[PDB]
Amino acid sequence: NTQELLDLLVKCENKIQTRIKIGLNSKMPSRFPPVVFYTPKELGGLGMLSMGHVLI
Amino acid sequence: MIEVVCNDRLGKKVRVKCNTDDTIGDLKKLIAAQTGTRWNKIVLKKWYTIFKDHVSLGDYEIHDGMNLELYYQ
Amino acid sequence: VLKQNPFWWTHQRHDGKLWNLNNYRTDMIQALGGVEGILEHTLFKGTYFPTWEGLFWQIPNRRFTLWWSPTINRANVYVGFQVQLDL
Amino acid sequence: MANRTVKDAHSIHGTNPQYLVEKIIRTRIYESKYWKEECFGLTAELVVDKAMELRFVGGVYGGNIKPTPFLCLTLKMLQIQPEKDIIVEFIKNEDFKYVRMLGALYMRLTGTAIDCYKYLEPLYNDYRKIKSQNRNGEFELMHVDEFIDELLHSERVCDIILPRLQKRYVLEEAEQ
Amino acid sequence: NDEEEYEAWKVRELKRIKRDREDREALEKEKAEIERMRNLTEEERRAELRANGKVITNKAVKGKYKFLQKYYHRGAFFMDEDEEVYKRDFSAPTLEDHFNKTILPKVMQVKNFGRSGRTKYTH
Amino acid sequence: EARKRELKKNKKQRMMVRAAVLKMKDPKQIIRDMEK
RNA sequence: CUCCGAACGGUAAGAGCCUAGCAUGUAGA
Repeated sequence: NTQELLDLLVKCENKIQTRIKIGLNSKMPSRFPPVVFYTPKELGGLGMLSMGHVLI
Repeated sequence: MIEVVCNDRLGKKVRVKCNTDDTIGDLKKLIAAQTGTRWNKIVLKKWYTIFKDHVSLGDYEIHDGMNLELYYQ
Repeated sequence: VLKQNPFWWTHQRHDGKLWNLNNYRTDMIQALGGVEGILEHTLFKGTYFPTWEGLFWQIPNRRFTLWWSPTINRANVYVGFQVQLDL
Repeated sequence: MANRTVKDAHSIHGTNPQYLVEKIIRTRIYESKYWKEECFGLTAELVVDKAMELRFVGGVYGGNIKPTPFLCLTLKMLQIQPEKDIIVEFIKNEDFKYVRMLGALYMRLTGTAIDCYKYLEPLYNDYRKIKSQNRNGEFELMHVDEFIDELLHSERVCDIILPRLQKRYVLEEAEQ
Repeated sequence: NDEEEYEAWKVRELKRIKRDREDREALEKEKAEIERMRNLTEEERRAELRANGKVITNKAVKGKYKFLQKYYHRGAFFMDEDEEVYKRDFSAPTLEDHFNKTILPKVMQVKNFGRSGRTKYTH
Repeated sequence: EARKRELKKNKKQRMMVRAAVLKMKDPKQIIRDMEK
């Protein structure tokens, strides 16, 4: 129900995207495919359970 | 339809929108029409991997966003 | 305690588990392209392994930047300043 | 050493003595197989020997810019900077073909437009065949008229860029 | 084939000689065509005569950018050639315009930590 | 952030140490003297 | 509904051999 809450969740996800894509290389590339994140640790990813719309 | 980036570290960062099953000749034609140059002088490398003007674009496996080092002949 | 524990929602013993998440992973693996698709970026295409079997052993940092090294060290992500190694 | 001509050269007014060709193309001309031989020195006479033994008329071939011996020999004579009498001697030779071709090409690159028409015009009569190397490596046999026509009317008939000869109408209105 | 060579040497000499005179008269023909168009514009017909084609070298057959598809510039450096590589209707999604960009929460111009610009043509 | 700079400094120190080790026992310094 | 961006954060460091476009214009006997 809180639009500001959802917008800030998206902003926080896009911020933590930084240094999870920027920690590898200091470039902040264009795409950096999202699947590197949302694979669980059972397969060997992160387990980044996301709430914001991260379109693949 | 693919967007390629004919780039260089010398003040020439061009973005050409070219076809999927197109050749490299027409891609050079676009890159020359866009930036400043004629068609027969341009050379698109990627670390000494000289792209020739008879193989196709999708055949060399280029896709949306691939940046290519421009060099004049 | 000197650590803010998000336990105000409920108690894991008396109140039990507040949430349920396995159905999220079950949908995520499907949306990422199934097992073979969501995996197919990794270097197991090789590795003397024909199928998916349990083999789970700067350890995790290297393991992660290697296991996704082709899904990360591609040309369509970074700029096209391709760089060759010594060998 | 391929810096100066010998010790002093009358600089063509266009760009420079050696720089009538593009910097990239000349820089490619130097590092080459055909340059490695015959770069020991070629002032007036051995140039004639190296010219009559190369039956190609072309510029660059291959993806990597590869200069033909025609083009490299044009550049070598350009660095040598021969006198006008020797060039008229090469332009007057009817037995050896590609020698006359090189003489015409050099007189075009370095020479007065009046002199260009005066010495290249009577080369517009020979109806003989001339071999040339295309950019893809494949050769083609063309007419000498095609060459001198692209040379006098068209721009960059070869890899070299031409130094902007006037339209003939202005000279016909002002001179011969 | 000497008999054929001298026959074609005139075939080329005629065309090359024809290009010279055709170039001289073109300056008068261009001025004369303006004079013909002058009287044509003067007293030919009040909206009753065209004698034209509206010819353009390269027709830019554009489309409709979806919602925020980038303004791609063809580059105006070589258009007299009328090369067929230009006629391709650059109105397509290049890299990220494949999405709808309407189901998104509020808006997403560029998530690259550089959004200096602020505009969408709403007004 | 700063960890990258720290690792770069450590790698530069290691490269300098390796260069000094290869130069001290160099063919032009050590083996050249060993042949003299 | 047409607003389109570029550089740095980037290419390990290495011992043996080799080639070169550039620069002074003088004091004094």
